[PDB]
Amino acid sequence: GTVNWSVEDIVKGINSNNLESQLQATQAARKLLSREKQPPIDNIIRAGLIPKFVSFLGKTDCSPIQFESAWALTNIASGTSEQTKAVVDGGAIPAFISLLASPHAHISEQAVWALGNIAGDGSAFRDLVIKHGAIDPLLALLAVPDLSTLACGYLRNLTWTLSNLCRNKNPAPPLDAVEQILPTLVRLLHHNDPEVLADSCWAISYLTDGPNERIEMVVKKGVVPQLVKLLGATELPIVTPALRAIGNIVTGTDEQTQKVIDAGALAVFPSLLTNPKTNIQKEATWTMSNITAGRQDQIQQVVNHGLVPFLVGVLSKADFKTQKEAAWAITNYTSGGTVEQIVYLVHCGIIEPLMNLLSAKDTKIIQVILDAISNIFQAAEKLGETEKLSIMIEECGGLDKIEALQRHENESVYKASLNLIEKYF
Amino acid sequence: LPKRRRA
Amino acid sequence: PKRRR
Repeated sequence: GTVNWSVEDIVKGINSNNLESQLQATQAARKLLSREKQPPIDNIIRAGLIPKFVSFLGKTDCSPIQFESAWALTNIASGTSEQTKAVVDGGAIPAFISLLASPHAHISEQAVWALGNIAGDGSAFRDLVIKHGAIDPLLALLAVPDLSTLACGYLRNLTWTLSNLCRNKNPAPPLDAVEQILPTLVRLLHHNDPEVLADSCWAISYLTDGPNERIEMVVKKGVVPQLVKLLGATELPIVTPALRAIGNIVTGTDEQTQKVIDAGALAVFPSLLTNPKTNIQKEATWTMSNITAGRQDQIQQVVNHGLVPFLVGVLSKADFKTQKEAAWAITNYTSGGTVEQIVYLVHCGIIEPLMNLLSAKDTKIIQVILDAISNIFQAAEKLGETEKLSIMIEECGGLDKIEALQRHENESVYKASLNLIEKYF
Repeated sequence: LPKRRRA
Repeated sequence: PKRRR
């Protein structure tokens, strides 16, 4: 009946003076916009249909046309920024917010979805949706004693839309909006649906991606233990944002990092640092690098959890981007660590894989490794065991690499190399 | 993730 | 020496 209409026919129906003809044409547009391949979004926009769709959102008397026009506009808004803008420019934002209070669940859900796409476009539209007052009615839909009574698809859509209100920076979302949303986010983070958990973690990862004050707003809510639990989930779509959030948190103060350690996070890293998904190993190693940039007692916990051999492992064999994070973890470790801690690193076999990476065609990692070697020598001086270290470096082919780096096409590289040779070799 | 089309 | 994103 409404399958594969031309845009011309859709226009004719929508321009008819007949609400039922309008409904059928709107449904025809929804089906076009919902097809698997290449929905004709620009053709619909060019036909001038958005303002009509927007006016149909207000037809309380005809719930089906509210639904079809909400779905059509959702799909237009799912496109490029320019396509999303066309929807906003038609006055869709307050019209969708009004539909949040609809007695028809499928309609309120579609309005949730549409606002998710609008907010998802970026900071400006996110903040505009917030200024039109979306947060109160969105949160009201979740004000039930038990989230399990809500339809699953419905809850997933709400969680996703709330995550887009938390998303993006320059600027970050308004502080008052974040405070308003957080208690519901905390509740969603404890829900048992894998998709809700994933999107809740994404939201938290967005909120902790910023300065220490933003991190603190989240940590103060007491979510770190739950994040660490999710860090151990079997589902990769949960582990990914949980790990990102944890990694963000440890970029904060030492006290914020300590909450992550206190919550048991380090016990998960044997698995994360050997995870078959390269992006998990990379993010886990980056996270370690920010833990080893912490206090000596925090470095000590890394030691106690047996994580130094795992860092040696990643340095020895991993995707290059991961090996680079490992190099950072080592340099941070060697900068902040005690002599005994630094010695331990050598006993775990750090020297040979460090030296092997000096043959890398990346100027930054070389500088990073050179700094580590310097820091390790410094601890060796305090023990009068410089020569023993020099031999280790010589035996594994390290001296050949450092000596060659004196003739390197970079000032900082050459200087650090020549200094090492003309002081220990 | 940031935008979703309803199929 | 923390490094953000």
